[PDB]
Amino acid sequence: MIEIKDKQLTGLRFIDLFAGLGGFRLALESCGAECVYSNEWDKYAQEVYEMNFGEKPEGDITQVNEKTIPDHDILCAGFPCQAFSISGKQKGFEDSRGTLFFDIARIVREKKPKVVFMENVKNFASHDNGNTLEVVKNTMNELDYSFHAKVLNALDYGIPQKRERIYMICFRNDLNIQNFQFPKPFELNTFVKDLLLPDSEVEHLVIDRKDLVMTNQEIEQTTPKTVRLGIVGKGGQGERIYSTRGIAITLSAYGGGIFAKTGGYLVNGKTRKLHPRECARVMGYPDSYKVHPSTSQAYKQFGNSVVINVLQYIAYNIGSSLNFKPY
DNA sequence: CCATGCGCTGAC
DNA sequence: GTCAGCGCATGG
Ligand SMILES: *C[S@@+](CC[C@H](N)C(=O)[O-])C[C@H]1O[C@@H](n2cnc3c(N)ncnc32)[C@H](O)[C@@H]1O
Repeated sequence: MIEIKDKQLTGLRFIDLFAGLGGFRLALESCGAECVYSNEWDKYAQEVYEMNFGEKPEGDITQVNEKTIPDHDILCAGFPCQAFSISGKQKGFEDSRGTLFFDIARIVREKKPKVVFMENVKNFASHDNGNTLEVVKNTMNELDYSFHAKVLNALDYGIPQKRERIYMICFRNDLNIQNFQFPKPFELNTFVKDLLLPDSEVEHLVIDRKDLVMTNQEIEQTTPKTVRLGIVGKGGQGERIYSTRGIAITLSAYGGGIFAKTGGYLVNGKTRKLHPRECARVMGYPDSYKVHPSTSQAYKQFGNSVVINVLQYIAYNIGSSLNFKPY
């Protein structure tokens, strides 16, 4: 994450829905805001959350009475994406995991917060010939809110990872906000090679296979893109090997293959996958965050999360707009 | 719960 | 024609 000197969100309160590891919480707290409610139903995720923030989140949002939720200024939500991802079956609103958006709407109707901040995958903007996004935009308009949305790539904000996502920002109409803007991209200067741990600590992740087929030579200069060097098996998800002089492929939660969820890399002459701590680093988390003792739950949690740095820039811009009040 | 072989879609 | 994907399916 980045250091913020000008704390634009001092005095404001927020709630953390579909909490996970708390990526939305780290970002907003660094800007000066205070968290007054959290919700998440997974046993293992509630354990890391409590380990790091000192509180246990509430369970199943579909059966929580929206009137019991505390007053707040900003609602945060990185809702489920299996029903919209290009890697799944694309069932959309027909999917039992695809209706969570209407629960958010239910809460927004009652509490009427100043800002709604949401995140989902890139395919969300294209799904069902554009109907899915129009449905979300019209619902927010009907509740008396404006709608701003755009797809941003993590590699343009200083983190070496190809992770394209859609961010949706909404302001209550009586506030009359007319100067909000998404942050501007800058040049990348850090690469996969600069975030790795010492060879001694990662010996156990090395994989030596006999069907390894190199198809490209190692590159001699760094570059802001994914560079594939070789393959194992039939070359499907989890069987592709990349260079550490380039950037990392997007991390997943339920992925398979011998190099599952992280992908494989050529390091000092050997091929291996990433360690949980290196996953924390490519997601923008500080070395002081404590990970789950179970390696299996840790990879799943990081693959479902958000890049901290990108949210910090967006949150600062939300505060700047709220504070501009001339006579 | 955990590990790993798959097979199709979207955007070039 | 080439390449990537906060995923699915089945074995123990
Ligand atoms: C995909 S993920 C959010 C990650 C988070 N932004 C981060 O780690 O920083 C979605 C999370 O939502 C939880 N979830 C799914 N359905 C429910 C219901 N109905 N009630 C509560 N929580 C739910 C998932 O377990 C996941 O962690």
